[PDB]
Amino acid sequence: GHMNSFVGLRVVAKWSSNGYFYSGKITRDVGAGKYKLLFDDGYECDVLGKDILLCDPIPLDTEVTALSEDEYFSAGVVKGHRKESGELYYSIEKEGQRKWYKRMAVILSLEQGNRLREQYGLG
Amino acid sequence: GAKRHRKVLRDNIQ
Repeated sequence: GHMNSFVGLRVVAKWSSNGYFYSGKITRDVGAGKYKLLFDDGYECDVLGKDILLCDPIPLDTEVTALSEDEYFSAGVVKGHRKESGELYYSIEKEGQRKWYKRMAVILSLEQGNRLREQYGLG
Repeated sequence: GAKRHRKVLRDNIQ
């Protein structure tokens, strides 16, 4: 395949207002270890390298938060994967049944994302 | 019951 150093890569990043980890594209290395992230929700914010996870397609059995487009929030566990229209999806099992959600909707609660930071963290 | 609890999503961004 092909890649570029940070800028352009889809990654998961912490929303710096002490929030969870959400999907985004690194728009630019800001400097000093900050990289700006065009979140897939269209927000654009600097995030420090330690707060970005760049090789993070969610592993199955990981616990995650899930957001419906009609803005309902829950948490559950990844139990599968899909690809549709060039976008990456996860079947989040909740209440013993699978529900499909998309990368930007499968948000890693901060204590979940921490377990990935030690491996996938840029910093 | 429950509803979006943190900042996520937006509209007209395309």
